[PDB]
Amino acid sequence: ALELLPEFVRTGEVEMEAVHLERRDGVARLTMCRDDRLNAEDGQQVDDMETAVDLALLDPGVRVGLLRGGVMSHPRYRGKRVFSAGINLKYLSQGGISLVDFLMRKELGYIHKLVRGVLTNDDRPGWWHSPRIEKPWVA
Amino acid sequence: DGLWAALTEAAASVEKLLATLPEHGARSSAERAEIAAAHDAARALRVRFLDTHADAVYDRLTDHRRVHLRLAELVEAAATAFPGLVPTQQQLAVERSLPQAAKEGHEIDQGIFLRAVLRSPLAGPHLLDAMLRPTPRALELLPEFVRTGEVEMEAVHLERRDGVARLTMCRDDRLNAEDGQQVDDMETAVDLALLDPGVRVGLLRGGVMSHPRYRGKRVFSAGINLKYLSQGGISLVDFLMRKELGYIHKLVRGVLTNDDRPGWWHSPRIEKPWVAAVDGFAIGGGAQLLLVFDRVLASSDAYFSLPAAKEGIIPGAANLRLGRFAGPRVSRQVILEGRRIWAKEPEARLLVDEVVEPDELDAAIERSLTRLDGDAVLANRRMLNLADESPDGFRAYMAEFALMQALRLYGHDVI
Ligand SMILES: CC(C)(COP(=O)(O)OP(=O)(O)OC[C@H]1O[C@@H](n2cnc3c(N)ncnc32)[C@H](O)[C@@H]1OP(=O)(O)O)[C@@H](O)C(=O)NCCC(=O)NCCNC(=O)Cc1cc(O)cc(O)c1
Ligand SMILES: CC(C)(COP(=O)(O)OP(=O)(O)OC[C@H]1O[C@@H](n2cnc3c(N)ncnc32)[C@H](O)[C@@H]1OP(=O)(O)O)[C@@H](O)C(=O)NCCC(=O)NCCNC(=O)Cc1cc(O)cc(O)c1
Repeated sequence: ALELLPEFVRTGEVEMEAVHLERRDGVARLTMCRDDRLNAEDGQQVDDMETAVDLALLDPGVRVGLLRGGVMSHPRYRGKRVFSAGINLKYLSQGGISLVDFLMRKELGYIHKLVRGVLTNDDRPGWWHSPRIEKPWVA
Repeated sequence: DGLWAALTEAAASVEKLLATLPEHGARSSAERAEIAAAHDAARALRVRFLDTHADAVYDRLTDHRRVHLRLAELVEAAATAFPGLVPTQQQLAVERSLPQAAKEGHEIDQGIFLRAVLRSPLAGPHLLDAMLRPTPRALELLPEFVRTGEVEMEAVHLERRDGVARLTMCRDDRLNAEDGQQVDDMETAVDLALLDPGVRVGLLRGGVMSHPRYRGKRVFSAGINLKYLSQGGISLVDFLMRKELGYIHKLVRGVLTNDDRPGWWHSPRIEKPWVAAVDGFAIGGGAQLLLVFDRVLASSDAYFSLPAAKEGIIPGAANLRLGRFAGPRVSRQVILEGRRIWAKEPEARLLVDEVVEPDELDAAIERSLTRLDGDAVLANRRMLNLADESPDGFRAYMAEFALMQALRLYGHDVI
């Protein structure tokens, strides 16, 4: 996230496997876009996701976050958006859902950030009262 | 009086510019304005003549309310016995060939006729009684059905089982999109269902759909086929009227049979309770029918609407019934503003009886049919309808419909 921050601030657009971030009118719009699989979660999405949140929080140009689902390609839902079909039942049997790298990283990672924000380094005026940068989010 | 010929020269002029002028689509503007003015003076006359001579005209076509004639028959008979009053077979033919966008609107005359007919306290109850009598194609396949227990027809799939005449709307292409051929398989499914002594309760549901957007899932109905509507495939008589005076009315009062079988004195009509199950959705005529069944079931993922509001036509007999189901307030939010009630929102209980998850709808449905068996239900049903909707009520409404609808057919925006 700190890697793609500067690029994001100047660009206003970051494209990532599962999530598609984009700043607009002060909104860090995230877009769950698994145009195959109904946004079925998996420990790689949990990565694009936690990065989408961070960037969204650290971009001074963002005031409000938005989480929605992109249009789906699959036949049962072609041309229609879908929010999420939970966890990928497949990788679950196959041994692809990490207890740590996914199940835990998920609840201690991005989901927690949506509540309390990104704990930043003592750098920028205000840290004494707000060591964490939080912002309102809309789903 | 001399109203007749008056009317006649009127259809005369119209017949004239019916050739002189060029195809519809290349006229101008006193070209159009002239045919248009003509028609008006003609239709205007068609009305005045009937307001004072309908019963006569009707009496001559039916040997004084002595011969029951169905809609098609009656309008045809009318055509050859009173040229100018209503289109002839062929005349319509020319019409149906063109697309609903370029027709001269000859149906409107049938609309003016059928109206005056139902407006009479003599002819109307008779044209009605006549549309309640078993449909030939139905008396044709009756014996075969009774021995078989299965009739396969283009749009509908009938089947008797455990005393249930299960009908199954199966347009495995087009979401059961209604069309004047379905309205045929439908009215036959009902008749057979009613006349089969082995049937006690009817069931109307939607078969599984083949189309990609819905492959492997059932769908109740997507209303009327918007396509054939523009193309000129929706008959004012053979479909829009036949529909509300044909099967939909039978689901309420039953099949008017012949004096044959003991009991006719107290029950000249055989009626039975019917149960409708909704899968996916009930849009249009699909929804309209739910206002006539004894029990409506729907999966929680469903919704209903008639959302022809800003451009479409009149949603059948909904304007007549939706009132008694959900008040004048909702009634208008639905039909006037085009709103739709979702199966699960509280207000869905004004239309549906039970709402369950699709993976238990089957049992909800079965356990449903067994509850309307007794002859106690036949009586209570029958009285309840006598109260909800009465003979005069339906007649008066269907009268104005006959015309109103006609005009709504050949109206720029609907086209
Ligand atoms: C959503 C559905 C009902 C859709 O039904 P349909 O309209 O019948 O579509 P389908 O044909 O079944 O699926 C469309 C399409 O998406 C794919 N799809 C749908 N759901 C999934 C999931 N969950 N994973 C992967 N792919 C999926 C499906 O495989 C199809 O592609 P194909 O298999 O090639 O045909 C169905 O897909 C389904 O039942 N999915 C099961 C949903 C499910 O149970 N998810 C389980 C959720 N359980 C958790 O999230 C657990 C969890 C998650 C966490 O994030 C954290 C945590 O602590 C715990
Ligand atoms: C139901 C829908 C919302 C479904 O959306 P989707 O999931 O987006 O499916 P679609 O891809 O649009 O359609 C699936 C499939 O069914 C076909 N379909 C769907 N609806 C129809 C209708 N109404 N007719 C014909 N074919 C239809 C559709 O053309 C598709 O096949 P393709 O065209 O080849 O793709 C859509 O099909 C739709 O909007 N239909 C419009 C429904 C409608 O407005 N019906 C109008 C109802 N108006 C009346 O019933 C008026 C009426 C009827 C009467 O019976 C009596 C009377 O007095 C008055």
